[PDB]
This record gives sequence, structure tokens and C-alpha cells, in this order.
Amino acid sequence: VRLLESGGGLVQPGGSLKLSCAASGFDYSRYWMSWVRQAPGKGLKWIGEINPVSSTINYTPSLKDKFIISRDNAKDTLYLQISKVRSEDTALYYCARLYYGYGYWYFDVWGAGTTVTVSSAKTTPPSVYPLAPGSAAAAASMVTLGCLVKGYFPEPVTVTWNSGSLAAGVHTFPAVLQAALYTLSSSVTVPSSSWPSETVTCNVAHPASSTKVDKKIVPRA
Amino acid sequence: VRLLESGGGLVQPGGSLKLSCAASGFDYSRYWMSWVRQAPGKGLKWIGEINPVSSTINYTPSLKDKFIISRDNAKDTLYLQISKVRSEDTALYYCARLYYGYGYWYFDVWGAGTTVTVSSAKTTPPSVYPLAPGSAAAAASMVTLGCLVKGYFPEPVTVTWNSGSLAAGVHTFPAVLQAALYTLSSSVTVPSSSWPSETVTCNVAHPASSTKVDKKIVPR
Amino acid sequence: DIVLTQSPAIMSAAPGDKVTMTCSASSSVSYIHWYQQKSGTSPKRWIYDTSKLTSGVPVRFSGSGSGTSYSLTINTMEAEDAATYYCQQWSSHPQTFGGGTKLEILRADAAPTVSIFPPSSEQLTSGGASVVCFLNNFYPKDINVKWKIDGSERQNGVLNSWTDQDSKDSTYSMSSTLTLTKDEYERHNSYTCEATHKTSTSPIVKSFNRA
Amino acid sequence: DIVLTQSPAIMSAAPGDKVTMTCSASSSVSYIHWYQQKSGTSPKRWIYDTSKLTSGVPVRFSGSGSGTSYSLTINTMEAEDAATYYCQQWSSHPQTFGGGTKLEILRADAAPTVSIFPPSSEQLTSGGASVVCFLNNFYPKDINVKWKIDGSERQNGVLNSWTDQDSKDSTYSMSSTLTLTKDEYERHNSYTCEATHKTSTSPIVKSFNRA
Amino acid sequence: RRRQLIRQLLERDKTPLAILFMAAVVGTLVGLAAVAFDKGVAWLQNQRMGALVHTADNYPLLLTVAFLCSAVLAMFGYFLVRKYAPEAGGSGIPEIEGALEDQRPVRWWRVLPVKFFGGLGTLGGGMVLGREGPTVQIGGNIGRMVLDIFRLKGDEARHTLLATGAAAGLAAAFNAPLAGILFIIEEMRPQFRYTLISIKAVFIGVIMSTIMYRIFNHLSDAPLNTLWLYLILGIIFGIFGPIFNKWVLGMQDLLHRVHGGNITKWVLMGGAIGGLCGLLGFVAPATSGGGFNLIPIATAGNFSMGMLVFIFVARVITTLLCFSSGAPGGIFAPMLALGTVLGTAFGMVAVELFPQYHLEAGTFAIAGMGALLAASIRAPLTGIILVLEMTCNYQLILPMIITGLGATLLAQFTGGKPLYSAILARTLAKQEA
Amino acid sequence: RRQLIRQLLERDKTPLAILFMAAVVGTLVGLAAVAFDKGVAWLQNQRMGALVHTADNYPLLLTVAFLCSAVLAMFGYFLVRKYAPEAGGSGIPEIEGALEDQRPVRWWRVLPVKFFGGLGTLGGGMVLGREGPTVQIGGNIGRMVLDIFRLKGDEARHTLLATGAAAGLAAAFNAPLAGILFIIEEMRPQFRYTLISIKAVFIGVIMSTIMYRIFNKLSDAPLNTLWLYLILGIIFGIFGPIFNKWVLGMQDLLHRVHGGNITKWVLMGGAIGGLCGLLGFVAPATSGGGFNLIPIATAGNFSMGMLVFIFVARVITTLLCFSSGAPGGIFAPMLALGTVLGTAFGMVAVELFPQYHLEAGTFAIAGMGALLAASIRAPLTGIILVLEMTCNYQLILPMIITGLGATLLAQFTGGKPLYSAILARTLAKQEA
Ligand SMILES: [Cl-]
Ligand SMILES: [Cl-]
Ligand SMILES: [Cl-]
Ligand SMILES: [Cl-]
Repeated sequence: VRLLESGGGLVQPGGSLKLSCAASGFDYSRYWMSWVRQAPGKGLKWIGEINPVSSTINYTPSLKDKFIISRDNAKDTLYLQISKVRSEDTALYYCARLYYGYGYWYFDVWGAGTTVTVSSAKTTPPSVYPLAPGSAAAAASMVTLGCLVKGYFPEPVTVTWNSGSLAAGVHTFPAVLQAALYTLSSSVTVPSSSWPSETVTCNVAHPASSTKVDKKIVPRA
Repeated sequence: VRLLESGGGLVQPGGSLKLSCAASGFDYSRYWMSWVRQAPGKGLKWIGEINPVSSTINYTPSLKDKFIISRDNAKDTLYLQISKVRSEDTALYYCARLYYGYGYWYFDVWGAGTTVTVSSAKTTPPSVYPLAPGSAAAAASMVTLGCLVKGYFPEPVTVTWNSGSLAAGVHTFPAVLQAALYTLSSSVTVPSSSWPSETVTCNVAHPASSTKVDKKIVPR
Repeated sequence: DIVLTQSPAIMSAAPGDKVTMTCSASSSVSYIHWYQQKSGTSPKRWIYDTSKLTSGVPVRFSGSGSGTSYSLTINTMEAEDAATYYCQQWSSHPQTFGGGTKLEILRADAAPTVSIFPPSSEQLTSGGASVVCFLNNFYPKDINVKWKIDGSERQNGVLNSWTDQDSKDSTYSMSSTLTLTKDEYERHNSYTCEATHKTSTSPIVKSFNRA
Repeated sequence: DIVLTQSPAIMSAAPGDKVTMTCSASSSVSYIHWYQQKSGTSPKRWIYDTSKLTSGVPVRFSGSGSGTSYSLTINTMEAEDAATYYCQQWSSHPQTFGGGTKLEILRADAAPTVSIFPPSSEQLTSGGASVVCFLNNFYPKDINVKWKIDGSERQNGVLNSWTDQDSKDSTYSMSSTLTLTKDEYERHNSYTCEATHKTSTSPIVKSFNRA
Repeated sequence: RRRQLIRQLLERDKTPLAILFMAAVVGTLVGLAAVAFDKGVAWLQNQRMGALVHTADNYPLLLTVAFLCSAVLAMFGYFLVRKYAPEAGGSGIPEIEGALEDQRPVRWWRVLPVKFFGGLGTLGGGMVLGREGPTVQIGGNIGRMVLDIFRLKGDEARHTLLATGAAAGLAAAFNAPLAGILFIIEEMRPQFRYTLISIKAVFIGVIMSTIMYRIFNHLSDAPLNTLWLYLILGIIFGIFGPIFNKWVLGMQDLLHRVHGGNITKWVLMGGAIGGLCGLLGFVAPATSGGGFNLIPIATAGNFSMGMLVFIFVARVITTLLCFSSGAPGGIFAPMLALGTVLGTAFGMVAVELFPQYHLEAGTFAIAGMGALLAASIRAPLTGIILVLEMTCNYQLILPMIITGLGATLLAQFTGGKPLYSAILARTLAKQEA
Repeated sequence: RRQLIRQLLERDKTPLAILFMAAVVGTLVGLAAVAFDKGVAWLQNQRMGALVHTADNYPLLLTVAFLCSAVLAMFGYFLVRKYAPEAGGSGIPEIEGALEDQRPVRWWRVLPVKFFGGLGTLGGGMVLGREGPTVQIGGNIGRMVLDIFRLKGDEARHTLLATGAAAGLAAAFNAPLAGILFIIEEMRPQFRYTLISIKAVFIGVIMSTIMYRIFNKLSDAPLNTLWLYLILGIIFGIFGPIFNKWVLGMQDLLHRVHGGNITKWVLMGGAIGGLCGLLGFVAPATSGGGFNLIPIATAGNFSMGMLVFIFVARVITTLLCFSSGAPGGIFAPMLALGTVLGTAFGMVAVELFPQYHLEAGTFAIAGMGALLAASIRAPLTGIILVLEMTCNYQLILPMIITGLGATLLAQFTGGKPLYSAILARTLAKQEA
């Protein structure tokens, strides 16, 4: 079983979008399907549900056609249209299969989610600057480098070091909004023998603005 | 209930092709599926069958790997692989769904067919030319337009008029082979108060080359 | 494997006739089925387990027979039955179809409607010049088309194509095309198309002038 | 519609310890469900119908309750049991979740590894200049960063970002970034970064001098 | 004695071959009869639909020939009944129940042509009646005929072949072999003493008559916390089962007043009822008919709650009138209709009230199908297995029981009698007293 | 007649006392069954878990599997030979006796002997089914409440006994309908009228099934294919009487090995019990209840030779475990034998008749209940049980036809109801 939702991303307040959850692994009929959203750093909130024949579709106390759930037993997919999209619809949107034990119903199997963002702010790629230690910095056993991913919108970006082969001693911090732009930093920690004798590169992707960048960390002269 | 088969056309003698048949409008599993083929203007020959879960796959009398039927119930699709191909295998390949009355089985709903042409020729789209009346037509009650589909290969092409909206009054004639290229034409009689006042357009499809031509018929 | 052989290969009948066609089997068979195949259409299941009509098939149709001989009968045939009908057994494995019986309709006379078309300027910007002639809706199927250039008869490079019988009106139609090179075409003026058919003693001539 | 309140929002215990959280309903419920949410992955079903375990859940996990009070319990916590646990009822309609309880590993206190980084020559070719300070691998999560330009306090233009707990060594990290205009940056010499942590009364000072 | 038991236990389930073989012929004849009957009912029902085409534009005339065709077929039916076989009115099931108690004669030379050509008229008339009645009665008689025709002697011969005929009949009427068997060993058979009904023969006869039928006529789930809802349905089915029995018996009396036995008053009474059905068969086609038509349409929920209240009342009205008046025809199939419609209606309410159950009215429709049998007839097991034969939804097998028992409990405690037994007792009492 | 009218009027009026009491028998029988079910599952789990620790040394794990299923078995045979000899073997015929008032129901003795004795045999991996235990325990539970509350009359003694034995069957196969049908077809006195209330039996069954629920599609079959199902029954019908001989015959033979002696009986019980744990590792298909291999056999997974093996093997092992008088049923074991013979029959029909487009798995379903058709002679109950467990309705006619073939030919080759033979065996020896 695997639920794989798409459709998320950036929209403008007032606009409307249609998320999709693509089911495989099981007979998509015979199952109630349901949406549940999770707003940033806050609770799981139920949106609605839908029986197999689509003859019963319930929602949490919402405004009429805020949410329209619908399904396609042919294509094997669950849909969710949202309207009048305002900032309270910025959340991670899990789709989910419903089942039960004694008949007090649970959310059986969840997808990874899709993030939706509602901002009149505009897509913008990241400037990636390296962080190299100072002109009077000491060479101990461990040396900490990093790169600053400044200036982008919307989330997310991806940071990896030496194309992922440098996995341990990495620390990508959460991003921070400020002036309709995000900012985040990543910290690698490699042995002193490792750098600057060998290359350490940071790989930033921000697919929202088709940005693929590598910024090589060289020492300062 | 629709059975729409595809993936036929031109194969070199000795090579192979995967015909597929896309079911819709019924619980695909539950049914035994089967292929039957019909060579040019000739009889129907069973090729094989396959039960729902693919645990029974029977063929006609033939060599061990000549044919390989299969199916994918999550796509609602049947398949037919044909190897070491020879002109005996040039034919229209129908895909049909099976069933019984008392229990002596039969071919229930049939697809439209896919034509397989065993030939070392080259695929080639049609040139489509409009046949409009000469400036010597005493505008009667009716007027006959035609269009001419020339130099395509292999068969078939399919001609309709104004997307099928002009069904009645249409004659699409059989093709004739010349220098390994097929050639045909279609006529369409319509009222004189309906043309040139309104547009007549012949829609040619040559699926072997993935071509469509929507040639409009203009007064000369 | 069981060979089914279909007694009349091509039969013909005026609507109103009772029509019967046969399916004789080499060994014994049981509960055979019949299919229906009109021009351009795929076979449709018609009669099954020997005498059951598929839902949709009008009552004029029936089937019977046993062991090594089976019929399908049309009690008062109508013009819309014009088709090739295959029988088929699967009482033995593998199943096997007959070679068919193509039913054709006898109707009253019907004169052809002849249309002539000069080469299209799209084709003239290639080097070809196909002069097409349509002969539509005639009965019976026996027609002669005859190609005249300036006055003299032409036979080199003519191809003919005949539609099958119509399902509704039982007519035939034909297309005669006279294919030439642009230069071969451009060195004449008057092309004509002469249709000789049962419905008239004087041939139907349709022509056009390049000038 | 039922409001579920989970008692400790955040808590901690050292692997091998008896952990127990709570889910308290506004009105009455029966047969509630627990979900385990690790950062970045889907909520997994964990406990359902009050106390039945999901096929896969280790037997250290268990549930019990009634009325308006239930509780997930972990007899001997492991490293892998750190996560966010949401309770949810559907005894009444519509169904509802709790705010969650975040369960975190408790380890020995560790001082932060401070590193300060001056603006790159790339950023400065743009008009911006930000000074990054990383406070890396420290427990407990409480820490206080403080910036000094030429030894003098400055609090406006800093932004701080903490991490969730490290999977491998159960520590925390934080990054402070002082952003200035290039012109503002170039008129001072000494930028410093003072981390004050539980583990040591005297703060770990990191700094650089532009000249 | 313990000595006789041993002798009996060791000589158990040895039916004589001559009875087994005769069960095979009985079954073949009953299924044939059953089919012929069925075909004729369909043909007539159709001809009547064909009359409403030749008079399609004139709406008063249309409504007239809807009334007259049925009224004429009903009248022809009641006439065959009154003039030749008064025993062959109503259901027929009780009249066979008696024949197994040895209290009512099996006049096969009379009942066969009457019941067959009678019901053919009343059922083909479009009345609210079943095929069970005519087929069960004929069935028994077809078994009785081959008893006498081969003058076979013994109580085993006479009860076995009279039971296999009655069972083969029901199997044909529903393409439902199992229901036939259970119907015999639950409701039909003598209820208070031992009897030598061979079940193996019943097995044979049912098989043959189902084959004959086959030759010419070829939902979600229910969790525990939802079970009490089926109990309630059943309770409601149980309070209404006796009420329905009292009305059908009540109405039996209240119609005997209208004609006081008079053959011509009766036939004409039938004419107006049969005509009323033909009419409702056009203007309101769910309120008429044997009621099968609307079981799949109601199991979905294509009907609205308003329309469901309307059908249930109308069908009760029209089931009583047709059956209470003693037309040849059953009440078994119309009780499946009533059972479904009500069960559906309950399921709809249940759906809107308890969304947290994620119900489907269609399970309550399937639970309620064999419930009015359980409450009026007091034969729950058959109605459960019949409906499980037709629709099998296994996941529902417990809900289907709970509902059945619920109605069978509340049929008892609210003062209801089994409906076929009540009619036989009426007939033995009217005869003696 | 006037008495009949008086009877018709008063029909289906079971004393409210009995209907309430039925609802406690069921509850109790359901819990009893569920506890038993849970216990057996716990012991099968231990025997497996003690092969995890001793994973090395091939001939060591063979011996510990042997001794565990022998030690658990010995405990089983002993409890039966000491405290309740009447409660050894099936237990069904012993309750059939009780309904005829020809056998006693020593519930005070039998409940603990069967419950734990079964725990021993079933948990050892022996070829035995929970019915035997749960049915006998069922009636005893039902007689205990009659005694404890002091209910009088013949109606209460028969009803509360039946509804108990019924709730017993339904809790073993989650099969209420099967449990009801078994009473009216097989258990209830065969040759006289009794005052068993069906309504009471429903109630008990329901309550019993709920307790079990609280703690816990093949192709169609065309007309021209029905004769293949008649033949299957014919094969079953000649084979059931023969397998019946061997159940009785091996009861007589296995007696001679111990002579009645509790010590030689209990040791021989360890040898047979030990074999089933040994075969239960090295070839699991020949051992156990049989519910392991039935869904695997309906998919047509086992090769031909693997089935022929599994059949001959399970004939051998079923006989030994049951005929040696070990506490446990032969009901389940017969479902698994038939299910096998069916699948074998179908595989031969598949290749012999490609023009029938057969699926061997339908012949599995048809032949699942078709040894209960020929041996124990309760088709109606079996047919329904299978239908309950597979609800493959579309095969209901093939399922009836096979059933009949098995019941006819069993009759015409001299066979007798295997349970009623076993009772007659008892009673006939009881007057000598
Ligand atoms: Cl009656
Ligand atoms: Cl009736
Ligand atoms: Cl025994
Ligand atoms: Cl047993």
C-alpha cells in the first residue's frame, strides 16, 4: 500500500487548486478515503471523507464549496478541490485510507502529504553563499563549514553535501520568513584532514524556480 | 463495453510486435480474454485465450514461442506478442472477451481490430488532396465533394467528414495497391444550399504513421 | 481439429425470401454459435447455443441443426441483413470458425450518379494529376467505366474500387481514377468519364475542360 | 465536537524509562486511536480501539482508558520511540485529533560547538552582509545567543533557527544570522557571538576581526 | 429402549431406491411446470403492455384497457378457483401443510389445472401475488400424482414425495435449491410429531427442478458496534409481523362479507381488485406487481425516503386486497418486497443519524428482506438462506440473523401466530366447527 | 384434528425463561471457546519459539519438536483416562446420546478435562479440530446452567443442551448458521419428536458468535459442467464408507496396543502426539487442524504429486490422532481431506476439458464439505458451513450435487453416519 499525493505548492489568496492522491497497492474500491491537513507546527485537522460509490461525502463544518472531495475508481485516485483559498489553507495535506476494528473508525494508511502555500508573495530563486572559517581561525581536529541559502520563495529547498555522499555531520536548519523571502543555513562538519585538502561542495535545489546550484567551499586568503 | 486494440502496423519478416487491447466498461478480471485474427478478406482463426489470473494460457496449434498472450488487470489490458513473423501472420487482429450460455463457450464482445502488415516496406503517411467540383456544376439540389488519400502505407486509413458530424451520404472506397503504396478516396454528397455556404472537411487518419490530416474542401 | 464448412459460400435473395445457410462439421459438434459481419464492422455475436438469439437480434433470425449439420435461417429476410455470417463451435478444443456465408440483397434497379473531379492544385505541385470519377448508388453491381481524353479512349494507368453492398439501400458505388504525370495531363484539354449500366442504353458521360 | 487535550505537550525520558502521556476529551469518548509521527514522514497508525496494537508495533507500547481519560504507555522507551503521538477519536462525529505530545530523548548535557563565519565576498558584491554563527550539538535545548559589534550590544537584524533533536546523538543545534547592509558592515571591525548555556556560567565567545 | 436406538442408529439414512428415483421424476416435472407457469405469466404480462401501446395516445382509454385486461384475467382466475377447486385459492402452502398432517386432501386432478391456469390469470393480471403459492401447491400435487400414478404405498413414500414436490416448487420459484430444502424442514413439515420425510429425496427433487429452471432461464460490511441497529430493525419487524397477520386474516373476514360465498359476487369482486392492479401497474408501477422489480432499485437507494413511505403503504394495501380476497397467488414474494422496502427506509434514517458508523442503507435493506417472513411466517432460517442464496453478502450473515431473531422474538411476545399455521387452523376449524 | 388446531394456535411459544437462559449458555460457550482457541494458539506458539532457540543441530530440533508435542499430548490423554473417559475423541456422539437421554453429561468433570486435555492435543499439533472440544464443552456448559438454576422439564434439558452444542460449533468456525443446521440435521434425536426450540438455538449461536467476533471468489460453473460435480460426489461417496471403516477399525486395533491401560494409552498418546510435532516441522501439510492448507489448495498451488502425498499422509495421520481416542474433532480434518481430493479432481478435469474453461478451485469448494457428506452424513450442515466460510454462492448447485453424490453412493455402498455408528458402538457395548 502506497498513497502518493500531488498538486500542492504556491497559490494566491482568492485562487483555487486541486490536490490529488494516487493510490496503489490495493483494491481502491471497498475503501473509504479521506483528507486530513496539518497547518505549520499545529494539529491534525480532518477535512472530509468519501465512500466508494461516492454516494456519501462528509466535511468538517466548513463554508459550502470551500472543499470538494471526489474520486475516480477507474484512474485509482482521490481528488480535493479547495476554493477561496486564504492563508488558513496553507498546510501539509495528507490523504488517507479509512478502516476500523470494532467499528469506531480510524485512519488506516497515510500518504507523505503535499504542502500547499497561500501567499501573494512571488516565486524567487535562492542566492547560495558559502561559509568558510575566518582568517585567524584555528585548524583543530574537526572543522565546521557551511552554506547560506538566502533569498528564496516558496519552500522547500534541498541541501546536500558532496552530492549526498557526505551524510553525517550535516545540519540543515529550518527556514525563516522575513520580507516575503525565506532564508536557511546548512552546516557540515568534516575532519581537518578532509578539508581544505579535498573538495567539499554544497548542492542546493529549489525546483520551484528551477534552481540547481553547487557552491564549492574554498578557504579565505 | 469497449475493447479498443492497438500497436499494429508494419513489421519486418523475422522481427516482432506487442499488440495490446484496452478494456473498459466491465470487470476485466472475471472474464477470460482471447485474440482472434482475420487475414485479408478471409476466415477467422483463433490465436489463444487467457483466464483472469493468468494461470491458464492456451494457444492454437503453433510453435512454442510463436505467440505469447498476457494480461494486466490493473490496466484492464490484454497483450499479444508475435515473434518470427511471416506473411501468414499479416491479418486483422481482433481482441474479444469470452463467455458461455449452457457452457459451450463463445466470443462475446469483439474489439474493432488492429491490422498487422508483415512487410519490409517503409511506413509512409498519406498525402490528402481535396476533390472539389469543377466550375461547370449546374447547382442541383445536391452536390458531391470528395477527397483523395494518396501514397500511404500500410493499411488502414480512416476517413470521416466534419469529424463524423456528416455521416449520412458518405462513401469511402477500398484501397488499391500500386508500387507498394496504398491509395483511396472518399465521396460525400450534401445539399447545394449547404456548400460552399458552410465548410466541408475530410478527416484522414493514418494510425500506422500517427498522422491526421484535416483537409478542407474549397470551391475552385 | 473440427472443420466447419459453410454450404452456400455466397447466396443472394430478394427481401421477403426465407433464407437458410448451413454449417456442416467434419466430426460431431454441439451448441454452435453464429456471428454477423457487415462491411467495415467487427463480428457481432448473433445466435448462440444453437438457437438462442443474442439480445438485440430480431426474431426473423433462428438457428437449428445437430450433430454434424447446422443451419441458421432468416424467416423473411430484410435488406439490412446483408452481411457475412460465420458459424463457430467450441464443443471441442480448440474452437473453430466456418469460412462464412456472405448474404447479398436483390433489389429493384438503380441508376448511378456520376461525379468528375480535376486534379487538385496541391497534387499539381508534386508532379501527379489524378482524375477521379465517382459512380454512386447503382444496382446491380455490373458497371463499366470508360476513360476518354480529348476524344480518344484510354486504358493505361486506370484503377477501380468497388464498395460492398449497402446495409440500408442495397446499392453499390464505384471510384475510377485515371492517374497521370503533370506533363501527360497538361498536354490535353477535355477529360471524360463514361458509365455504361443496365439502367440506361446510352452511356453517362461527365467531362471537364482544362480551359 | 469533541476536543481532545493531550497533557504533556513536550516531555523527555532516558532509554529504558517508563513513559506515559494522556488524551482527555471534552465530552465522553470510547475506543480512541494513537498515531506515531516522526519528522518528515507520514503518521503511522500505532494503537487503536483504545488498546489494540497495530501489526508491527513493538509490545513495549500499550494503551488503556475510558470515559474522558486515556493513555499511551511505553514500558522501556527506546531510541527509535522518539516522535510525536497524536490521539484521535471517532466515537462522535466529526472526528478529532489532539494537539499531540512530542516525546524527546533525555541525554547527558553537552556544551555547544560555536563557529562564526564572516560574510562571503560573493554576498558583499550585492549590498548585503550576513554573519552566521552556528551553535552545534548541545543538550538541553535552551541556549541564548548574543551578538556584539566592536564589543557593543546589538539585537536588531538577528534571526535564529533551532533544529529538532538529532537522530544519532540526541543533541540540538541553532544558527544565528546577523544581517546588515554592506555599508553598515564595513564601518566596524570586531563581530562576536556569545552563547550562554546551562553547562557553563562563562559564555563561549566566538569572533573575528575584519582587519 | 436403548436396544431400539442402536437398531435405529445403525439403520439410519437408508432411503429406498424406488422413492429416490421417483423424487427425480417429481423434481423434473415440478421444474417443468414451474417454468411453463413462469413463461405464461411473462407472456400475458407482456400482451397487456402491448395493449397500452395500441391505445397510447388516448389516456382515458389507456387507463380503461389497463383496468379491463387485468380485471378479465383475475375474474377468469377466481372463476376457475370457485367452480373447480376452492382448496386452490390463496397461497396453497397451508393446504400442503395439512396434506402432510393428513388433514387435507390432495386433489391433483383438480388443483393442477386450476392453480396453474388460475394464477396464470391473476399473476398475468399484474396482481400483487407470488409464484411460490402456485408452484408449492402444484409441486405437492405433482408429487401426489406420481404417488398415485405408480400406486406407491407407505407413509415414507407419501410424505417424502409430497415434500420433495413442494420443495422443488419453491426452488424453481426462486432459483433457490437450499431455500426449498430448509422450507420443508422448518415450516412445511408436521411440526409436533415425527415424520418419515427423506431429505435425500428432497435433495434430488430440488436439484432436478433447479436444473429445469436453469435450462430455460439462464454491499459494504458491518462492524460490531453496528449490530444493535439490526436488532432494532428486527424488533420493529416483530411488532409489525402480527399486525400484518391480523390484517390479512381480518381482511379475509371483511371480504367474505362483500360476497357471502356467492360465486358471481366473488368473481366480480376479484375483477375490481385485479383491475385496480392493472391500473396501478400503469399509473404507479411500484405499488403493483409481485414486487421483485423494486428489490434491486431499493437496495441501492435510487428511491427517495418519500417514495419509500409511499410504496410501503400502497404495497401493504394491495398485498392484503389481492391475497386476503383469496386469489390464487402467494404472499411470500410480496413479503420480501415489503421487507426490503422497510429495511431500506430504516437504513436511510440510520445513515443520516449515525455518520460515525459509515453505514449503507443497502445492508439494512438486505437484513430486512427475509425479516417479514421471520415475523409473519415465523420461518426465519429459510428467509435468511433464501436471501443469502440470492444476494450472498456473507459479511452480513450475523446482522441478517440478529434481525431475523429480533422479529421472531417480538412476533412471539407481541401475540403473533405463524401465518401459514393460522390459516390451516382457520381451515380445519371452519371445517369442523 | 381438534388437537392439531390447538397445536397450530400455540406454536412457537418458548418459555421466556429458556430464551433468556439460552443467551447465557451462548455467552459462556463463546468465551469458553475463545479461551480454548487462545490457549491452543499460545501452545503452538511455544513449540515454534523453542525451535528458534535450538536452531542448530538438525537432529536436536527434530527431537525437541517430538518431545514437546509428546509431553503436551501425554497430558491430554491422561486427563481423559483419569477424570473423564467419556470425554475422549470427538464428543459429538456423546452429546447426541445425551439428547436421546441415553448418556450422562458430567459437566463438573468434562468441562475441565476437555478444555485442558484439548489444550494438550490441539496445541501439540495433532490432526484434530476444535469442534469436538467446543461442541462437547458446549452442551456441558448448557447443562451446567440448567442444573445451577434448577430449570425443570424436558424442553429445558434438550433445548439448553442443543443450543450449547450449537453455540459450540459456531464459535469454532465463526459459523452460526452451520451451528444451527447441525442441530436440526445431525444432533437432535433422529427418530422421534423432541421439544428443542430453534429460537433458543438462534439466541445461543448469536451470543456465542459475538464473543468470538469480540476477541477476533472462484469462477461460476456452467450447466454442461455439472456432471463433473456428480462424479466428484460419486468418488467421495464410495470413499467415505471406506474411510469410516478405518476410523472404527483403527479404534479397535489401537486398543490392542494398550489393552485399556492408562499408562500404555498415555505413552502411545505421546508417540502419536510426538509424530504430529515431528511431521509438523518437517512437512507441515501432513499435520495440524488442516485450516492451514485449505486456502493454499483452492488457488491450485500444490503440484499434483504434492496433493497425492498430502492426501495419503493426512488419511494416515487423521486416523491415528482421532482413532487413538485423543480429545479433538474429526470434523475439521475431513474438510481438509476433501478440499485436497477436490483440487486433485479439478486439476485432472482442467487438462481433460480445456473447453469447459475450468478452475480447479471450484472443485475444491465442492469437495470441501463432501467428506462430511459421505462419512458423517450431514450434507446440508456442511454445504452451508462451506458457503458460510467461502460465501461462493455461484457454486451452490455444484455444491449440492457433489453432496448428493457423496450421500447416495455412501448409502449404496453400505456406509452409515460416522457419529451415529460411534454412539451405537458405545450403547451396544453398554448393554453387554
Ligand atoms: Cl392460502
Ligand atoms: Cl405464499
Ligand atoms: Cl468419538
Ligand atoms: Cl468431531
